[PDB]
Amino acid sequence: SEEGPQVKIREASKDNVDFILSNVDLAMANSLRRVMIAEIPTLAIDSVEVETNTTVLADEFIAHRLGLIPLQSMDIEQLEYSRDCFCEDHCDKCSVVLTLQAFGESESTTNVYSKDLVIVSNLMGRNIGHPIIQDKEGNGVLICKLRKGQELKLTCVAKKGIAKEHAKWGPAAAIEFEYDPWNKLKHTDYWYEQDSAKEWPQSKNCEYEDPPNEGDPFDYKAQADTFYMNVESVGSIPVDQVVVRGIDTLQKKVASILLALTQM
Amino acid sequence: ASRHGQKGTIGITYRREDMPFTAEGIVPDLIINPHAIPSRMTVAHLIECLLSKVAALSGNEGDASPFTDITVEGISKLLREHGYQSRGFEVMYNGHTGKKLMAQIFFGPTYYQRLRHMVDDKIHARARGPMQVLTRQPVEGRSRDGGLRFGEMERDCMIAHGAASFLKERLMEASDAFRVHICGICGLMTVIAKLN
Amino acid sequence: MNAPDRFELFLLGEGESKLKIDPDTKAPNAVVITFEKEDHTLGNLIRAELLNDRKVLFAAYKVEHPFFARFKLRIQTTEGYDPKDALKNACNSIINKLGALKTNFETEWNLQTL
Amino acid sequence: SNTLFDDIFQVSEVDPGRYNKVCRIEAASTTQDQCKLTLDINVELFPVAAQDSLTVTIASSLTRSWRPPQAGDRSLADDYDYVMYGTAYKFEEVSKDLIAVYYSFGGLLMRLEGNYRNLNNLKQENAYLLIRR
Amino acid sequence: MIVPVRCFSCGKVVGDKWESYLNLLQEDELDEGTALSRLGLKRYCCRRMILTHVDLIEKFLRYNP
Amino acid sequence: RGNLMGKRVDFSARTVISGDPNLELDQVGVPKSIAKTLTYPEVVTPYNIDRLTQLVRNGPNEHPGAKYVIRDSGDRIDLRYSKRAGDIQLQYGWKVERHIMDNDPVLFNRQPSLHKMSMMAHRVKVIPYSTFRLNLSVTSPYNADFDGDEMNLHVPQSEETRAELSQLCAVPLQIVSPQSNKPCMGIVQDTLCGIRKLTLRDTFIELDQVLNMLYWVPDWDGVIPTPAIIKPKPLWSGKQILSVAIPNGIHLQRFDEGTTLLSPKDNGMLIIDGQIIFGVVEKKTVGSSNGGLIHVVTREKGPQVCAKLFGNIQKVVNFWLLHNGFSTGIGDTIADGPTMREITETIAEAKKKVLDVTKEAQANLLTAKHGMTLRESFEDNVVRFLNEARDKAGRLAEVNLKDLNNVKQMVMAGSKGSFINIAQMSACVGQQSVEGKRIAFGFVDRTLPHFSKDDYSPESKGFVENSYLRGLTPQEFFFHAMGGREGLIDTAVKTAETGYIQRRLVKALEDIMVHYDNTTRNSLGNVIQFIYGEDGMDAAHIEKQSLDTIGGSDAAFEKRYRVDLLNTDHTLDPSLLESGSEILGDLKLQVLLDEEYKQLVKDRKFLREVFVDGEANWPLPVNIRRIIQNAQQTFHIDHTKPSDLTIKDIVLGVKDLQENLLVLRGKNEIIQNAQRDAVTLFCCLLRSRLATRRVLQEYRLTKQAFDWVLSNIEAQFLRSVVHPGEMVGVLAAQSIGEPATQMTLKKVTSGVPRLKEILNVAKNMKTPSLTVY
Amino acid sequence: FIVEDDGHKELKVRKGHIAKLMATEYQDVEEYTWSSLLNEGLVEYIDAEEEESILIAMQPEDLEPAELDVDPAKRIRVSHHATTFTHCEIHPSMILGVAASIIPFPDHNQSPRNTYQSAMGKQAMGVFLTNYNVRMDTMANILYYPQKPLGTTRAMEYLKFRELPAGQNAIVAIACYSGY
Amino acid sequence: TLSHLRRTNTPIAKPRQLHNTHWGLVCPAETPEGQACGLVKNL
Amino acid sequence: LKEKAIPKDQRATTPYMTKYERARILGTRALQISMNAPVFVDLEGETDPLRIAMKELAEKKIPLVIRRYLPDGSFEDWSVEELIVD
Amino acid sequence: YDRKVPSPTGEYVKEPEWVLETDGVNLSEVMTVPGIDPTRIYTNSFIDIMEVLGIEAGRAALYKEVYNVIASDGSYVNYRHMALLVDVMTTQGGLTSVTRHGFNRSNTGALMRCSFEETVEILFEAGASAELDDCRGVSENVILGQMAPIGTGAFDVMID
RNA sequence: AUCGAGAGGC
Ligand SMILES: [Mg+2]
Ligand SMILES: [Zn+2]
Ligand SMILES: [Zn+2]
Ligand SMILES: [Zn+2]
Repeated sequence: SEEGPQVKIREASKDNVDFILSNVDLAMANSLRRVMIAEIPTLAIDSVEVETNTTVLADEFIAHRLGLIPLQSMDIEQLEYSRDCFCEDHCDKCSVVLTLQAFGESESTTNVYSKDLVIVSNLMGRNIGHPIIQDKEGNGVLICKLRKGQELKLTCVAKKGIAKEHAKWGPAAAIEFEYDPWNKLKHTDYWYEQDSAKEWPQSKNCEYEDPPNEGDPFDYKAQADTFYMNVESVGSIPVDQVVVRGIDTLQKKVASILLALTQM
Repeated sequence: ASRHGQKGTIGITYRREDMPFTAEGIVPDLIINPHAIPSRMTVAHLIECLLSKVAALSGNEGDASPFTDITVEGISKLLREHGYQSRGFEVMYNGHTGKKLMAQIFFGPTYYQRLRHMVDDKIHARARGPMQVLTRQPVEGRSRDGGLRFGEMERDCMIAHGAASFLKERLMEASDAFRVHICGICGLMTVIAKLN
Repeated sequence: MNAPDRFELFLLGEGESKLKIDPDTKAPNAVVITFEKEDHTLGNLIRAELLNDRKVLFAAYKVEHPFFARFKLRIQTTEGYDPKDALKNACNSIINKLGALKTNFETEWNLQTL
Repeated sequence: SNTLFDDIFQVSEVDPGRYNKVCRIEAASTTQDQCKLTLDINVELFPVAAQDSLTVTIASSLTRSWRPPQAGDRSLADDYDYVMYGTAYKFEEVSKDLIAVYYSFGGLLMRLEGNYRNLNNLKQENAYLLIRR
Repeated sequence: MIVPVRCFSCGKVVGDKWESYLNLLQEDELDEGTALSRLGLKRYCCRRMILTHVDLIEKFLRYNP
Repeated sequence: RGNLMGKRVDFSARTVISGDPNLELDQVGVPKSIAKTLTYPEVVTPYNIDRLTQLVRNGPNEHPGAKYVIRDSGDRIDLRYSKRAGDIQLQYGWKVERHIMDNDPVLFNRQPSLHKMSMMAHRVKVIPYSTFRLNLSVTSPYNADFDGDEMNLHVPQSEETRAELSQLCAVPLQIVSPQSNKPCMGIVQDTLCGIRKLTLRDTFIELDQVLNMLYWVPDWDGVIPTPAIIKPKPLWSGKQILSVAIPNGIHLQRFDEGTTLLSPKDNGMLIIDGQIIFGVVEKKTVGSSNGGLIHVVTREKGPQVCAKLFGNIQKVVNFWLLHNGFSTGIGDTIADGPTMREITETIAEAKKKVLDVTKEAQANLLTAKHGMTLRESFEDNVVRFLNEARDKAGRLAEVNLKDLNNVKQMVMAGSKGSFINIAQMSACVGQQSVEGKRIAFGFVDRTLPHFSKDDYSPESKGFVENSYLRGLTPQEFFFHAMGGREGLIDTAVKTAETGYIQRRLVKALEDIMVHYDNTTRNSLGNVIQFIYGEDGMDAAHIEKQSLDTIGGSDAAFEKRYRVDLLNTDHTLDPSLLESGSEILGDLKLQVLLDEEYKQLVKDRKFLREVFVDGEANWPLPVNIRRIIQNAQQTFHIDHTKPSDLTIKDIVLGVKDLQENLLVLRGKNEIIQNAQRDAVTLFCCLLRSRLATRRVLQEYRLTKQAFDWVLSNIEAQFLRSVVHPGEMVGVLAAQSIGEPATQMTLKKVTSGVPRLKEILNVAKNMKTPSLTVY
Repeated sequence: FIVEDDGHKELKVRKGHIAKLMATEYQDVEEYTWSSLLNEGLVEYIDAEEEESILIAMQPEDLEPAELDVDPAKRIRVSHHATTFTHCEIHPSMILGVAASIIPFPDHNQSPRNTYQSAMGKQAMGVFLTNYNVRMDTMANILYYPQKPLGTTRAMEYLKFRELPAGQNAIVAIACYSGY
Repeated sequence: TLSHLRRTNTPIAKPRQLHNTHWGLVCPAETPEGQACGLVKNL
Repeated sequence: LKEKAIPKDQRATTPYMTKYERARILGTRALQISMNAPVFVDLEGETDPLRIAMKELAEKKIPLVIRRYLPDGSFEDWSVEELIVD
Repeated sequence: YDRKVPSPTGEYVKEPEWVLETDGVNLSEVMTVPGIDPTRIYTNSFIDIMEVLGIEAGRAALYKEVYNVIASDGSYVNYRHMALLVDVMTTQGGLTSVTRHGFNRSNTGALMRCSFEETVEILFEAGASAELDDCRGVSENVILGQMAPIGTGAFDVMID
């Protein structure tokens, strides 16, 4: 295939992908994973204006929860950042507005779910702002629980966001990184009471690579270009799109550096 | 502060990418220095991290009740069943480098308690402020917006430094400077002086 | 209260030049480049590709403080080689490697069935 | 210019020491009674043996920044496996007309005996130590 | 007071799992670890966010106002 | 007392302090809100109107702003309220209250003010977050910790006041303590730990890391160090990059244990010209104590170079340490099973010995120490057995514990850790002590209601076999609780007593300063000391050195110091001096040599008289050895070449140098006598240090090198003399006070109670004692 | 507890009585009470002056006649070595305070640090009561997401600390990172 | 709140020091820090 | 006592300026610079009054008299140019 | 003691010396007994040493005792500070306590004495005494608010 | 204000 880094995927899932990166400098791999945590843009609620708060949870608490709730962001690149946009507060191109008013007539406490929550603003033909529910019941993440006789009315303005600006906007929760599983590079020195082999379990990634023969001397020159990584998705952006967007966003930062150099 | 003796203020907040990461990807919500532990001699903080890791993987609450016979070897054996290291040292990679850290680092679940003391309530600064009338000195307290007391001990430290002008300013111009007129013939400030 | 907002660390402000170039003192082909509103992620990769290049004698990346996202890179090159030229070649090479990896991953994922 | 001193040394003992990467080397001059040597070497970088004859060389050359090696410009200063750069910590005389030479390279120490190479050894700090298998 | 949305370390959403997890442990008399495994919260931080959490919301609900 | 000695002060701020590695030691991180609050009046000057007009335009809320503008008339102008703030013009002679700006002097103080070192001037840095920032080294003089300690900052309000804080109260100036002849501040915690781990020969640095560390040093030569290993792979020692950190021209030699030049143990240090030849960096080289690298750099290069060196070492070592990482861990406290069994049998044998001594006590067949009650003697023996058992168990644990485990790594580095700490966590806590006793029977004949009556066994009396790791018996825990409770009560009591003491000492000694005559007098003028310190010299710049004439064989002193031109063996060898061939015979030069030897003999007898111990090392004004080493490197002295210097010229130059150093000016016979007395010991040291045979043999000395040594000794002595006007009494009171706060308390009154009885003339003595010889 | 001769001296309480206590406990028939235990005479109330005349054992298990490989990790316990014991302490942990019962392992830690934590826990944030939102106290601080501790003392169930926790089970790493 | 509700205050021959008589009735380790340490105890 | 002049030849005081003396001289000259009093020495690249006072001292351009005092009260007057700075 | 004395050759060797330690001190009687070197004998209480041997010996003993206090902790303070304290007590012929009575009785100053203790009683007795304060003292000048003739204030500055 | 109590940092 393509010259340079080559990726063989061990396992696939909508939530997670397991792949092997080959002919990759570790600097770029760690840079990529940090980009996936931070640089990838995703839309979560930035403004919450509540009309009525009968529920015991305070508005700050509920608003933080609402910001945490995942919102679909496949077309978020089509969406323009509110700071980049021209409208004074919110327009349809930059923001997606989600309203929710729940009152509990039931004596039994009525749940408030992410699937309850509905969109006011026009979609404009893009897959943006839909709350994601992986629940088998389809019930959303419960924002609040309502006693009988309690009503909560809120408006949410969700904007494009950066994980470095707030943690909700990060698409991926856990990235698993493995390199030098046999410790041939010996970048780490093990702490063992009697024997290192007993003290530390063998890795699965360890068994993929060949075992080091005890007789061969350590080679200083070798630098590990083979890594074992896994990516887990919240679902606001699909896994493959998250890793491709990590690659693309790193490219965008490098290209920004280059164009700034040309302007200089 | 932990449920054991050691307490700390947070010196910095670090983003998850910056923080060291295990193969599992778990980032510590908190990082403590290894050096305090030996002088404190609080083994139980370490034991609590180990037991809480074992309990989190087991789903069964760990009993820390005092004078109950426990084996740190036994808890480490349960951790071994989980595959996590018996010592609880977890191999970590530094966030910026992506390089494996040369020394494996202790990683555990530890109960920690938010203390009542918070910086914003403590921080008071006054360049100029309200003055108590009789002393002509500054008022006392942050609510008063008053200046901090210059210690006599602090004054002695400044005399040891030997800087007379700074002490003179802190002692008169910064606090209760006053102009008086005194008669030489009285020897006492009997004079009453109309400048107009 | 006192703390600066996260977006300011995220995005450039007050007309900050994204890159500032200052000639290094006491070194002929060395230059210090200040990257503003940039993180360790980009810097380590630029440095690694500079180190891969034979012509560049020196390349190191330092951040003055975790509070402020300013990243400083110093480049010392072969005589007759522009440090900026080396930096541009390294950056472009980074981009080619990223593109090749993305194409390989996309082909593999299409091969992946789930 | 030229190598200051050249010798062939047979190592009687290799002591692992407290350090794993670095072991100490106790050797006597091959065919020569006067030179004794104590060395600090990295066994991971160079395999060592309890008995071994290793060619030992010291060279002044082959305020300059270390230039990363490009195979074209680099003429190998040696085919020797091991090269270290060191500064002498002390030049002393164990007995009159019996000079002892002490060279420290990166905190890795070296001891040499004898007079016949005292003119070969110089006060100048720079030295390049060359071990051939 | 309420189930946290996400594990603070990972960021993986845990709010959806709580009600189903309570059911799971009730119906099967499940040990909490097995129920967490069914939830998929393999990381012990998500597991801590579920196990250590207590819903004080019900007590506030019990209050008539 | 409340108001006049101590005032609430304007321009005072206080905040929780968190320490910052990337912030330099001299500067204090100052919150942006605090810097905005605090104002410094600046009078407008043709150079300052431009920037100041910009600041006034920026306004009170903007950090480079002004809160108020003062007219030449003086009516206040409040910037936020006035309409004028946008359109103001600053006429000449109008003050502007600048917002506190970076690199401005302020005073940072910790409320316990045991020391003038505890309150020092710092350069303003402006930080975004709210916590006051500080360096890690500067914690030690302040005795502050980041766990919620709150510190106070005071802003100078005049140019003279700023000048005073910058010229006297600055951190670099107070680096070397006047008292204890040691620098106050040293590299602490991870840095210190890291530095040792960096200096291990096993530790090696790769070229990418080498380049990043070289970059990390704020000032770098730009010349990559030649790799320690070249041919197998480019490798650099951690000592090599560390040497890049050490300032050039610095030489340090020290042997904690007897070090072969080969140094297989790597104990001790040799550094030449800022490049470390051998050793693993430990605490004492990098510590606050005298003979540390801080002291040497501070004296040779000045204070600012030392502070910058502090910063650079912190940066490089912290970067390295982050790459390697550190973690205390449970397993470090955990010890091997075989060693643990040996520990348990140690406890068992101690228990059997205690039972045997108890049985002998029961039999009434006993040996009574004179003046000790038989129970008292029995108690002393049992307590000693338990103490030895605990210490032996700790030693077995220390041998068992690997070099790799991080608790021992901290101890080797000198990071936080104690042998008792390792012992108590690993093997045995020890025997609890209340009121200098084993645990008493509060219940009649029972220490605890569970324990049977009249049991004097260690378990009843509270000795804890178990370690902290092992877990404690409930009885053991209660006994430990009693001991700790007594300790806490004692701590608070000590604080109160020490505060009252320190105040008494300061109030007593506050009046005394060194006057211009060098007599230490109060305001009335009663002379406490005719010359301060009985040498007429400053407490700083004095470092302990060895006097060569004291000690050793008399014949050995003759061989080292005596050259007789007439006897062939006695005469200096012609290889040593060019004049050597002409120095045979030459009887007049020889009578001068005999005179110098007679003076050395008189000095040796005088030193033998001053100290019956005659210990070699005492505090001395100028370190000759450093000057000699700096001369050898500076003049590139080669040992083969015979010295240019005339023997007569060496002897006459030494005498001239003695004539050169004057503690007291002018010629008065009493003043001249006091001056000879003041420099008697210093001259003795100088004569020992510069012997004609030694000047020619021990080090080869060109004539110019000897003259430079003489001039440097003169200049250093003149710098070492006490500055007139220094307040000796307050500093002395604080000098007793801060150790006294740090002081923690066969039987004698000791510690704080003893100090109490000493300080107030006490009719009673808790422990009178007469020594009979 | 009370210990008297059975035969071989035995603790007055018996397993069947504990089973009746557990039967009263699961109900939330015959009702069995601590007051009922006292009326039974199985447990006595002891003053300090009365404590001087008694001999007591920390463990009921110690009392049963003892006449074996031992794991090294378990703490060395001195054999009680006493033939007569009037009573047996209910549990060692009952000597502790509420704040000490909060402390995870005071047995494995130095006592002054335990004292400091006992002082600090009162300062620590939590939910003081459920009526807080109804209540109007001058100052109140309540954690967003209180988490029950992972390692809990048995006494904590009587403390209601698990029901109303005052801390978060934070993931903690012990490491040196950038010197902060 | 619970700890405050169970407090002992002794107004004030070694009261501060933990007593063998204190065992099983008073907490071994709970006391105000610094001043009046052991003067006030928790049951 | 009164007009207790100490002879210029017959002066016994440290030739070196006391650190406090130099600090006070720098502070006074820096006030004069803040006062915009004329500065004799040429000024290059520094606006700060303290830098100007230090440069004047190194040049020895500052004319000032430091009067050393004694417990008797007799006064010695030393010109700033005379005192040695080190 | 295992003390150390010069050898015949000149090297410092160590000889053990038998020494007695007494619970009580009666120094005047103790020095005038057979079998003891009068010079070597020391009393831990400096007061008996001062009465027997004069004031300078008492000062030396006082400094030795303070030195023992600092040395038991292992701490070191430079000899001049401890010395200055001992000299302060010694310069008055009778030993003067650091406590209020010894420090206040010294007729030097008025506001230092009042600043330590018995402020108002000292002011009363000073008004009865008509004490005139030189105001030279540091404390007195702090009350006055004038700059003390201390450090920077010690030397006056005049035009050239 | 005054008085008291509590807490922090040693
Ligand atoms: Mg603290
Ligand atoms: Zn818009
Ligand atoms: Zn009048
Ligand atoms: Zn998680």
